Amino acid sequence: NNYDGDTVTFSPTGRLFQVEYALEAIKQGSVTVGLRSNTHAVLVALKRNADELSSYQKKIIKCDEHMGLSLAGLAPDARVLSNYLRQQCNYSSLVFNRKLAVERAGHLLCDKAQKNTQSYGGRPYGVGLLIIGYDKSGAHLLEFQPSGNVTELYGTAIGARSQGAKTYLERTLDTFIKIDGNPDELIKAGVEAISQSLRDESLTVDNLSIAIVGKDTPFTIYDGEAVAKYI
Amino acid sequence: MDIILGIRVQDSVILASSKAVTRGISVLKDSDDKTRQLSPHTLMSFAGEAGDTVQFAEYIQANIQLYSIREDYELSPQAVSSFVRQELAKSIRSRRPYQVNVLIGGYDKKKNKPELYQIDYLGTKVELPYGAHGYSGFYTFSLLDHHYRPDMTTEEGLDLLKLCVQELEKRMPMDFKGVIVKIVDKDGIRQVDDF
Amino acid sequence: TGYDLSNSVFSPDGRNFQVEYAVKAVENGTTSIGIKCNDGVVFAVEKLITSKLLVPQKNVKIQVVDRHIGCVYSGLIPDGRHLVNRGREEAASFKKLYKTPIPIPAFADRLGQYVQAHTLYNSVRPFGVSTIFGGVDKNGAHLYMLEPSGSYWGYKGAATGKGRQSAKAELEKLVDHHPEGLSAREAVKQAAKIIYLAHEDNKEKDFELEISWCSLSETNGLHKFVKGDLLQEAIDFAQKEIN
Amino acid sequence: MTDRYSFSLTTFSPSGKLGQIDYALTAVKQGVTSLGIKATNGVVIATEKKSSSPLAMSETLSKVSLLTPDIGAVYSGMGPDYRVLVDKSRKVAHTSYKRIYGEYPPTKLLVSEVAKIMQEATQSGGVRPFGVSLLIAGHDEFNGFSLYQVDPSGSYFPWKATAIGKGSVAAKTFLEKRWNDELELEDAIHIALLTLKESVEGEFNGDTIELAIIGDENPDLLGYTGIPTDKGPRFRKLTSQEINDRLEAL
Amino acid sequence: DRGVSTFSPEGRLFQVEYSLEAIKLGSTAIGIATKEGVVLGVEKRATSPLLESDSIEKIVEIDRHIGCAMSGLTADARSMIEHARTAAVTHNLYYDEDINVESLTQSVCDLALRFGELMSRPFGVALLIAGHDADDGYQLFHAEPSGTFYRYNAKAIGSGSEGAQAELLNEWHSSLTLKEAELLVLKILKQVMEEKLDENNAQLSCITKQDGFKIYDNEKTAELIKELKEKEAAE
Amino acid sequence: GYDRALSIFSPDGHIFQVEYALEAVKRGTCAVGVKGKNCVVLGCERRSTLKLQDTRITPSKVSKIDSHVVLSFSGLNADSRILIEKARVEAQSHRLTLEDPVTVEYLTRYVAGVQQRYTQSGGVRPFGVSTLIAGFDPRDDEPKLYQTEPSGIYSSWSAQTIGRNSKTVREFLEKNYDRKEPPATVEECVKLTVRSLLEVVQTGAKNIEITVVKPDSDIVALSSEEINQYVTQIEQEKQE
Amino acid sequence: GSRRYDSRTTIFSPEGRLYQVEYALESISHAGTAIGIMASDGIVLAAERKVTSTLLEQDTSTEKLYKLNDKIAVAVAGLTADAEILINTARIHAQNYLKTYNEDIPVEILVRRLSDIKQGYTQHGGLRPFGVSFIYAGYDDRYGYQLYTSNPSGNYTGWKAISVGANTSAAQTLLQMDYKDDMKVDDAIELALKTLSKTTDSSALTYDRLEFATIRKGANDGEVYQKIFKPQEIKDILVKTGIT
Amino acid sequence: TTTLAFRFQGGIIVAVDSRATAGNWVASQTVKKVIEINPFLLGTMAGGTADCQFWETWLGSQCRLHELREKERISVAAASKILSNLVYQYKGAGLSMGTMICGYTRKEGPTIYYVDSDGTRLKGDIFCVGSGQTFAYGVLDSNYKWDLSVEDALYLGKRSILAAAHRDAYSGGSVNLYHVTEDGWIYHGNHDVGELFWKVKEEEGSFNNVIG
Ligand SMILES: *[C@@](C)(CO)[C@](*)(O)[C@H](CC(C)C)NC(=O)[C@H](Cc1ccccc1)NC(=O)[C@H](CC(C)C)NC(=O)[C@H](CCc1ccccc1)NC(=O)CN1CCOCC1
Ligand SMILES: [Mg+2]
Repeated sequence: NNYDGDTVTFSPTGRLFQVEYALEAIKQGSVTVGLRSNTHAVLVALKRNADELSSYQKKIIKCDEHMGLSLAGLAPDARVLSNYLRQQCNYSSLVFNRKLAVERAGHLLCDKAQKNTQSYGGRPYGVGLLIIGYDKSGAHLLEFQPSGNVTELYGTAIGARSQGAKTYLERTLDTFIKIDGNPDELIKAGVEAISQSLRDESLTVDNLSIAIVGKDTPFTIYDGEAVAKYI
Repeated sequence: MDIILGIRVQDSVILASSKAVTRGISVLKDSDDKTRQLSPHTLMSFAGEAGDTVQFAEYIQANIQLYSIREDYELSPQAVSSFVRQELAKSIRSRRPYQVNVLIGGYDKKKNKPELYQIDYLGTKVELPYGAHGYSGFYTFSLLDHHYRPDMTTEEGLDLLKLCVQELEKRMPMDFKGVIVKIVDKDGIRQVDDF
Repeated sequence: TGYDLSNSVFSPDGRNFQVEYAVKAVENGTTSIGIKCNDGVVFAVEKLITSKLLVPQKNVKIQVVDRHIGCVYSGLIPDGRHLVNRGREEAASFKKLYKTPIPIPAFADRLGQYVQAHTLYNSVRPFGVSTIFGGVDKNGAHLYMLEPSGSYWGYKGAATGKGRQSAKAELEKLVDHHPEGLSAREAVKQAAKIIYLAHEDNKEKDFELEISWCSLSETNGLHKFVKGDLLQEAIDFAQKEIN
Repeated sequence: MTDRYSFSLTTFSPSGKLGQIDYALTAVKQGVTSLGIKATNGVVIATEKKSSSPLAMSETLSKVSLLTPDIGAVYSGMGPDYRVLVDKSRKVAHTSYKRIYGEYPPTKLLVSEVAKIMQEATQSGGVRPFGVSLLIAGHDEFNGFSLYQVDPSGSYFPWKATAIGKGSVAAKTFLEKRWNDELELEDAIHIALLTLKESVEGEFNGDTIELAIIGDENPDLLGYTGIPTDKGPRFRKLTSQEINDRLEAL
Repeated sequence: DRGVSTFSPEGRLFQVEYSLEAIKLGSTAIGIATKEGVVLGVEKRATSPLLESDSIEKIVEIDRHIGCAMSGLTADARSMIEHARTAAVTHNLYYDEDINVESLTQSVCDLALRFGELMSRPFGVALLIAGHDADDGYQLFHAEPSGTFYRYNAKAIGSGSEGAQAELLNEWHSSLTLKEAELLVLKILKQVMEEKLDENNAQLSCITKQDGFKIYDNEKTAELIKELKEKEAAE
Repeated sequence: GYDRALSIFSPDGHIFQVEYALEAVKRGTCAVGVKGKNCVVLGCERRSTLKLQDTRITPSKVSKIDSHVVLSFSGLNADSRILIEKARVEAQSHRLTLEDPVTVEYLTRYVAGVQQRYTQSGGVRPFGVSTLIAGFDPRDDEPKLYQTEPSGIYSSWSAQTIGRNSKTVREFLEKNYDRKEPPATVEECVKLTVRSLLEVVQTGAKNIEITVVKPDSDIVALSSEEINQYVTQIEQEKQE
Repeated sequence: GSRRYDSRTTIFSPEGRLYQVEYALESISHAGTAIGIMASDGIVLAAERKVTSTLLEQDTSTEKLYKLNDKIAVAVAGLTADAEILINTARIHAQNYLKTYNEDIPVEILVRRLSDIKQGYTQHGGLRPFGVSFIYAGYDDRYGYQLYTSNPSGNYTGWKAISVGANTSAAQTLLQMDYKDDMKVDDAIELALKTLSKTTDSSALTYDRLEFATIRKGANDGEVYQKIFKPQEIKDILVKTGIT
Repeated sequence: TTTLAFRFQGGIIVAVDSRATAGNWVASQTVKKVIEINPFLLGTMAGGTADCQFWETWLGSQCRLHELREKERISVAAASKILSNLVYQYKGAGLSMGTMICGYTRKEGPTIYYVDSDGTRLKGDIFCVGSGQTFAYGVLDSNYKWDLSVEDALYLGKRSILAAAHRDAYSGGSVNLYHVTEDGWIYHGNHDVGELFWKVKEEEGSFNNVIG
């Protein structure tokens, strides 16, 4: 009310309203799902268009051969944060000849987002990110929120109606976690998960967006006729 | 670059400047004009390090032209010479100094008098009846000391100048491919085409 | 009025309302505690399990500074990380210049001054965390607790978060019942019990326990996490006490 | 972080007033009375030493300050503002004059430099004006003796005699009746003590009054001998005893 | 007042949303993409009859293979075009090749959110960027001050945008010839424009692989206007 | 440095500081530009509440940017000097690097760009000035007349006016100027310019300034008597 | 942050006026009147000191009239402290020009640069403008004798006779009445004083409440002299014109 | 290097050799020493290879930006001055370039500008640049007339490079010819000195110093 003019101001109950308003931009964004087994880690994302004449806004971004994310909210902020991740992964490779741990990737994003919430003039990031990756400790899935909070999970979803897919994955936990050495089945589980967030619209060939990374699989993205297999 | 001369007479200033541009064992050009018009009644000849000369001349030209437009008024030769001197005086203590020597010939319309200023690359200014830069002085000064009079006409000055060029063409080691001569007076600047 | 809209502005009372508002954010956060013992310190924290989908053991909240200091906090988790990052830089430069690892009281003031600095200007926000931290140095064991205002003191026991009052009460009993001192291995068990008792103030979601410790004899003066058999032994001790 | 106040905190109001300067002058009005009188052969500046507590040692707090050997200053208003102005004033006398010309600045020019500092606090970003008026007395070879008043705006005026602060309106009237152009220095000290008694309420003695003169050169206060041209400081601070001697024949 | 980079309670940046209102006040611009080329057309909208309309420059070349139309506060577009041209030429210097249309658009959109308390406010102009490259062929992009860009088969921006967009929804198909597209832009511009459409108050342009980006003459457009009127009367 | 964003969007999509700068232009004295077949004429109003003026030394309303281009304005006088200075410097800088004087379009584009920069730069307000820039490109005889405004937009005009009561004189020009046949001579062009100012001015004494620009750096300002003859001639034809 | 306390000194009103400039002019209208009159053989500068006290040192005082160089002087109206900042800048600017061109600075060039400084404070920087109006009186070999005025807006204009500060409306009407072009210095002296005498808010105009200065060619042959009048010289010139 | 370009009745001829050397090591015999800047502008290279190659392609990018901004092809004078002002900024740093900016525009006509790395900029009708410039001058000057035909002018340019290629140890490989007309530049082939020397010797009867 009187305490939402900028990010530097606390409310009387101890809330940061600008950070909460940035969180609201994620809820308006299109749904995206993330899940993983022990061998692989999968991202599924529902893309969104302006109208029938427009293209579908790309949700998934590669960060390295072994890491990438999906987005929900302000796309330009995702481009800034992804580009920062691309540099950090690249710094680790050039200087230490070392693939950047997915956990460190989260710690770095957390600290970058935080600085924007404690200084005058700046604003919080208005996007949420799901980061998947395979490193020296196996598969990983992370959830980033622009408050700074990063969380490691087996599965999750963010965006509009993300609660449906999040409930499904909470039921299916025991099943999909043991889908080892089988990419197509882990995707099928992720596609069925995102389907629990659909209303009036179904998954079409230029609507769906899948990305996978794992033991003997680099981070790759599937679109167009390559996802027709999963409808 | 090399030879630049100047003679102030009763009613005008006359500047002569060599035409040759040499680099290594080749005369690349034999028709080079080593001068810039700073204002309608002010002319500057220049000589020195390659590149620096034209870069400096044009930079001064731009500044004087800028002044003229701003004030709708022509600076006096004395005022222009002082500006040029200060620019060179700044330059000499820079990281890379301009290695350029200039002569400034002008006609002051308020005084109705011709004026000739000699300025070296250090920023050393002197007003003179006749002037030269480089090795040219070593021949011309003693010659002018003898033949120069303060009340000479423009025609007398050109003959005096022919005498200088002849002496240089006889005793100078290098072929400087003759000179371009220009006159500055009450009516402005004009070039003598047959010299 | 309007005295509470800007940081670093004094009210007619002589108070900085923005710092007091930051304390509210700390009170909203999960419970964390610190127990000073014979030859070291013990830290413990409550991790709320929001969902089945959270990977157990893999959302670590306690942080090490240098090789001999542990830090835990309640409130805005990112603000706590920023403070530790600064703590690590402060410790690094101290060791760079003076060779010896940073003493705990020296470290305590480095954080204290930094947090206090964020109450001096309206262009920055106060920290939304109370930090419990400490370790072992040349003079022995020290436990500290730092607050948004920059205020810190040494402690025998410390607690902050939603269940601070329950934990404080339980801590006061240990201090009274053990005047000669508490052992490191005892303090780990007690820490577990106090977190489980403090969980009564946050009992909708069940939780995950996380403990760490520095001890001159048990961990050789270095900060380590409590895992495996020693962790499960501490959990079982706590489970037996609630029933 | 960083000073985000890069804008003026003193601005013109619709009526044409500069609010902060007016309010600074209001602070000066609340301040304790101080005065200055100019004689033929000297200048006197005086003020009441308002003690904050009887446990406080008022000798450690100097309201009258030496700026140069021939220039002194006193004030009315906020003491802390005055103290830093004296520091800056002393330094500017060296940096912008003595280190260039090898001699001390004349009174008028030092005053001009102080005024500049006070004017900038009226226009620069993120600052308030100084809450003081100064009276500066001094001597220099080519101008002789002189007395100047400097206000929070940065304006300065020369005076034969004047007073500033609490009871300045009455004190100025008293000085108009007594001031002539034939006043000797001793006569001016006498009139200064008379004028100050009116505004002071409690104790009136050498311990509650602070008074300094700009008069003859003082070779005994120089600290060395050998150079004929160096004859000593014209600024002298009257002692507690020296004031009480003049209060008997009052 | 309030911060320039402030979020609304709904999760949108106030200044970005307000700049979008400025673009709705701008003159109409339409773009259509075909397999034979991409067509760009704009409403000039002279404020007075004494104003020489040919000096109104709302269609602009970025490179030989990339063109650009604008709508809104058109003065703001100058530095965007300046950046785009530099980006295109710089890439050619570093890689001895044409730059992808998508990569050009992304580079322009990176400027968009570089505002706050960098420039003092967002851009108040939207751009239609049309071009061709060897990889993705003929392309049309809509670049906003939010920092977002969508590819479009067809797109209208400005005051008559929502009406023109609904018309493009019906008329566009994947087999449209270049000539068919030219007429379609003229047809839809004539519908949404205030004053009567002619060669002086409207301007066409296209980009083809063979001939590159070309702004049409007033003589060439005038004939396409005459051809359009005749075809509508013929049934 | 002072950083404040002074020029910002409002809910309805307007930048009020830019729009309020246009109000300053509307307050300024009227200025008019008319281009003929072989010339451009710049007319300017001078308010007569100021007697005891010294017209020798008082800043003239029309300024030379180069020997071939001129700039008149409407709005804040002090603001116009800053734009004129920058334009004059760029004019000499162009001659220095391109070895050719500026075109009128280029000089306008530059001035308009400067104005635009001040509408989205922190710490600054927009220029409260609109300009009329007129001249002839090097080695060209086609007349050029351009207009700029605080927002930064610029455009070419057959004839245009700016300043106070400019909507009245624009109304006059819109019916009195034929695109198919512009003023064929210098006299015709000056007369149409003076006529248009006489719709708004008051007295044709020391209130009107006229400057004529012709090809190849031929610029001259008319004196009182020369202008007064146009005023005397127009009034006698009017009584009909 | 600090946005809360920003007055925004450099913005437009809805009417297209600069608030702070308008308010600075309102400030200046309460300052002591200063008059400049330009004759064919010189220039007069007359100014009224702000309500004087009898114990003010009059002879060693300077409030209104300042020397910029040997050929240019200024009369001030507004905040003295602000004026001195600008005067020292103008004094330096004159010396820079002399150093560069070996010629005394033309009056207008000095006036333009000082006015350009004032303009800057109204467009950028977020600071308050200078609350000062100047009357420039000077000579150069291009235009001869010249009078200018500048104000907080940074706008300057040339004059034959002009007043600034208090009661300019009444003062300008009186000057417009009795001024003519063939006027001499001694006549202009009399006009300047007579005008102040009628427009003053005081009871009677006396020597101690005035500052006076002429710029004549009344030296020996083709050179300009600046005379800043002493107290006794103002007393005499006041008797000589029969005001006291 | 040997590079030349001269002005004549029918436009501009530009001829260069194709040799690159590192000391006495012949590094390449197939180096392109003419840089095509646009259909109407050419740039010749002599001195440091990287310096010339890098900054002349950069010059092309600046010329492209001029015609995008100004909707008009850049003048030869303006193009040459961009390059000369650039190298002047690096004066003393050690750049080594002797270049010639050739082209035709409507306002200028056929124009040649000499630009070198110490900042010299000269307009002129004939220039030879490089280690073998004097050898090229000798043949070119002695046979040059303004009234030369296009056929004869092409041959003289070719024959001058051959003269230098023969005598100068640091010139050779092959001759690259260019003709610049009102319509633009035209490429007139690569001519290997291996075959060209003997062909010219036999047909012309020159080069009697050489064992036939
Ligand atoms: C005639 C043909 C000869 O003068 C021309 O002038 C040609 C101009 C054409 C090629 C554009 N000039 C040269 O061939 C030129 C002469 C030269 C050499 C060195 C400095 C300045 C001028 N040669 C080169 O530029 C060669 C060309 C390469 C070998 C194909 N390059 C070098 O000599 C390089 C880079 C020189 C250099 C310049 C500035 C800083 C560092 C290095 N040097 C080497 O490759 C080193 N060398 C290779 C052989 O192994 C030993 C190390
Ligand atoms: Mg050879």
